[PDB]
Amino acid sequence: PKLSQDEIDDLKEVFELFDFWDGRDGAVDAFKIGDVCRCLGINPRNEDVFAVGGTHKMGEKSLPFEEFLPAYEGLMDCEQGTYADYMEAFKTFDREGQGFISGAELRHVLSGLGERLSDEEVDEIINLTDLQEDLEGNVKYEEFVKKVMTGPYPD
Amino acid sequence: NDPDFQYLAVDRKKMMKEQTAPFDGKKNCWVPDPKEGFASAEIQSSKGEEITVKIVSDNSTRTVKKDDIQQMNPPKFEKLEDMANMTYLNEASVLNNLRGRYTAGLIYTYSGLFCIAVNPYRRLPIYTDSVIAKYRGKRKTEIPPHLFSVADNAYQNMVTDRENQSCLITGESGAGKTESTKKVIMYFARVAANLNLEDQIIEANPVLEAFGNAKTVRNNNSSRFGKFIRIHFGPTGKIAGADIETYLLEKSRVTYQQSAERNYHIFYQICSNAIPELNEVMLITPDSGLYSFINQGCLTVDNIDDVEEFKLCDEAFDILGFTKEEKTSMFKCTASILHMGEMKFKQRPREEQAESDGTAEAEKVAFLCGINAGDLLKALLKPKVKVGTEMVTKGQNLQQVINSVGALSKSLYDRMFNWLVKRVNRTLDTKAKRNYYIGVLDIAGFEIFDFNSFEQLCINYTNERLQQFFNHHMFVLEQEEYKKEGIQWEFIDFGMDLQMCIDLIEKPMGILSILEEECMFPKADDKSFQDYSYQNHIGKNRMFTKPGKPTRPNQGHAHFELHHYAGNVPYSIAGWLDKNKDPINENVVSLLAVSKEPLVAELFRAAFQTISAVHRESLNKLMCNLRRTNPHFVRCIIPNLEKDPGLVDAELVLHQLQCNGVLEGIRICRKGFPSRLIYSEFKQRYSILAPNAIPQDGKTVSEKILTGLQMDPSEYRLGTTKVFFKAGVLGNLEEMRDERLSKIISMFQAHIRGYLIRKAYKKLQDQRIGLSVIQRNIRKWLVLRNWQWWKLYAKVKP
Amino acid sequence: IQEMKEAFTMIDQNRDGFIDINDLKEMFSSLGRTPDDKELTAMLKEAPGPLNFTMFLSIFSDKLSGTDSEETIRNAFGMFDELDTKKLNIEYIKDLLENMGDNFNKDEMRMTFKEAPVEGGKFDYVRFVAMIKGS
Ligand SMILES: [Ca+2]
Ligand SMILES: [Mg+2]
Repeated sequence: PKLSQDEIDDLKEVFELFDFWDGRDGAVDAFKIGDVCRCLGINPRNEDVFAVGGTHKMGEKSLPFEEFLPAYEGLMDCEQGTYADYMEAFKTFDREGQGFISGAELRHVLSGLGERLSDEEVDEIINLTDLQEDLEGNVKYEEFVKKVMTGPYPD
Repeated sequence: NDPDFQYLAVDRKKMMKEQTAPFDGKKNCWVPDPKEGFASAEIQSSKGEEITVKIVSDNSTRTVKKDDIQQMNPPKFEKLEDMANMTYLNEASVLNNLRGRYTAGLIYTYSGLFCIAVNPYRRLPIYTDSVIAKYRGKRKTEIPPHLFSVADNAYQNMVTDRENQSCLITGESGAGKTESTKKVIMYFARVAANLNLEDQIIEANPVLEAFGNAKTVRNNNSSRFGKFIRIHFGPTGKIAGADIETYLLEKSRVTYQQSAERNYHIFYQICSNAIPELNEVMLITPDSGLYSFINQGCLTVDNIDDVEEFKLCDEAFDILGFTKEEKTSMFKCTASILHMGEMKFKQRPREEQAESDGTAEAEKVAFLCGINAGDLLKALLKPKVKVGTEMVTKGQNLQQVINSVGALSKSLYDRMFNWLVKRVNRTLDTKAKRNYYIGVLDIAGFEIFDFNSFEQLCINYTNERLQQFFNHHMFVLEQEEYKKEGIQWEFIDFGMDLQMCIDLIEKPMGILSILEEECMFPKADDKSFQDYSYQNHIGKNRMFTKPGKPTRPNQGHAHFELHHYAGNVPYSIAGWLDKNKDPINENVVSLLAVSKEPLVAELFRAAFQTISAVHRESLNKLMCNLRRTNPHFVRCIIPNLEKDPGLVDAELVLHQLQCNGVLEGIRICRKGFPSRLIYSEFKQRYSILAPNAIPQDGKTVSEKILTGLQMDPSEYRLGTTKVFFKAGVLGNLEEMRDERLSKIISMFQAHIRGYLIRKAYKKLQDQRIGLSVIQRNIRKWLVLRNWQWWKLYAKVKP
Repeated sequence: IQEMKEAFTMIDQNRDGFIDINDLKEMFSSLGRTPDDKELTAMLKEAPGPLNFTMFLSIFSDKLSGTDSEETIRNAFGMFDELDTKKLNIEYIKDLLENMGDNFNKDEMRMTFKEAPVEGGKFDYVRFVAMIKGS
């Protein structure tokens, strides 16, 4: 809740770059103000962003950096999940209780519950982490939950 | 999950298949339906002590009060087995889970200790040796809700633990409570020899089922007495046989038939042409509408045709052990009553003393008893006393006598009953060896009517006393579970609240005593009595009130309201000091003692008191007995008033469950810490509420969760094996789970959205410089080709 | 530096060692009906006066200043064509040019795709980047 000048500098490049994709003009569509933070480092949610300006559809309202930065505050604080937070929830489907869950069950979780993702999106991540569904169609929700967390550029 | 449990538990499918509902716990709650008693709903806007609301199947916008609004148990606890496990615990919630299992063929449930059961109207597989083979030995918590459970568990009781067992079964005989009873022994046997008694007793049925069971306004057939079929056991759990006992049977139905109610069935089968060969001997005609002690209103009934039995009974007789010799005395004796009410007299003009006209009937009955027809009126009209030294004849007001006879009509019957029992108590006295037993009492339970009187106040009193008994039981049963868990402080005994109402009846200067008093003084005036009770109670007792607001249709205005567990009942003490007088003319006794017939002898062989007086004690006899027998229960319920399966007039169950004790046992349950849980099944179910504070034990994992969560000490109490929370607690816990998962998932979802993009970022940065190079030169080019100069160069290249 | 001195002589008709507003339409009309005065004169408005060779290749060199190689450009496309198909789908590249980056105006657009290789809905960029680079 008080970006460092490093941190702010970083907010620029992103914002700057994200405004070269809607059309240079120093404006970022309220719709991407969620994707912008994701690039900065915070994994806010749709509720979180809708409640800071965020438009549901693209091209409904554009934002200036002077307007943007403010919103980037509200999002920095938004409750970010944790390994336990996750594991634990993914654990309430593992009736077998051994770290496994139906390949389709998962798909259900990710795009049938809460803020449903998009099948393409579920695929993209499933494809990007090589969550190789094994033998009888089962995955270790543990390791799927540790990959996504460690981002796409590994330690 | 086998085809046997096919009708016991619902296939685990519909558990995983529940879908529609999410339990927007905050809104969807039960509402008071005038057509269905309690229908499902959802809220919108709360103003004050008023609420604007719409319904589910319907969409009716009702305006309900913040009180009439009841909480809804979450999808979780549905079609739930033992209902003392629900988080919310009210009527609707109770009502439903019963209608729910019912609306799914299920007809057995555990309401705490009480085992509930509903008549199916369709005999079903449900009872089989295979099933019996399964339960056989299994403790409560092992298999589904089922009458068989109560039994073995009762069996297990009497054998393992030493003492005797009792299994109180009740429920308007529109619930077929009897068949369930059959079962209790079928099972009390098919497992007592596998290391008939059943059938035998089913024949005697139409015997006692043509006596103590009559058409009382609300039931073509109602046992008007209380049986305690004790089934004893020897040194090694051996069925010694079967014995019975007859508790307070109302004699009253004898002299006072109301407008829609006439005596007992017998005279209706006797006067019916079941046997013209035996139709006359007693001196009576075939019509069932011309017998002063019978024509007050009703006669023959619909599906009853009142014949065959008078013939089949004739058989049940021979069958056991007693010639037609005594069997004959019966038929005839039964007639004596008939004519007895058909006797006429008169006193003098402005004088007090009666005289006859009906010496013929007097002669009739008399000989049908072996007494000088002139013997009766001598000890009957103006009788003979027996003070200290010399018996003085007592002038006879039409009063004392007119009733004195109503006393003979009955007094005889009562014995003529208690005897009949002792007999069938003999036939099966096929004694082997006796040490214990597992009796099964059934008594007409509580009664709240459109017009309540003396007969009512009593059955209830009984019940009022009975239900207590239970409370106390569930008290001690609780008092151990707590101490068996280490987690234990305490609360006074439950069966105490009921004392207030009980002592307002039994104890000295109390409703009963008074009446027991005024039935002596010869000035007894309904109002006079009314007067004394008030002066004696009202204004200073909170169980004795005054006729409140007319609740239902058009009530039968009365003098007061007694605060019963079931509720506050309106009792019209009108004509009480008139029905309760059970006087004794110490002559008729002797006179009837040894006339000429054997029975006539021993019976009377072997004052001016009261029914209640006997009631009071006989009751003790009953209660006292009970206070030494691990109690069991069974509450059958008549789904509906139209023997129509599936249907359920909730209303008719709420009143029933209100009179069962179930609802009160709940109230009793509500107070303490019901909903208990194994730390085992507690952590896994509620670990999500604080995932970050779990080291990653069980009696600990949970320890924490409650702690980090901010669980208010009031709310619960840790045992040692499990944890207890206040009724409605889990409700919160659920709802909490419900959002966190939901969220935690979203956070997880919104952590995927991050990834996906942190991914493309770079690909996205390189791509900028491209759109720029493309965008840049395509412009350059767009410039040159438009340049008039680039028209010259292109023009010629010599 | 060569294709200006080789076709140098013909850059003018009468050869006053310099230029002439009249020797302009001299070798202009020779091929096709010339333009209206303001064009012949304005076409001179660039080099603010008597044009010379170095002051000729200061306009004819001024323009092509910031253009990339036929490979750079080429490469700038395929960053979009990932399955190395050597082709952008028609709507994908129009969208690129017209709504993102430094957008093209409805006209800028029009000119850009008038004569642009496009069979079956697949803008062939490797060639279009020839239609450009005088390939
Ligand atoms: Ca914009
Ligand atoms: Mg020239």
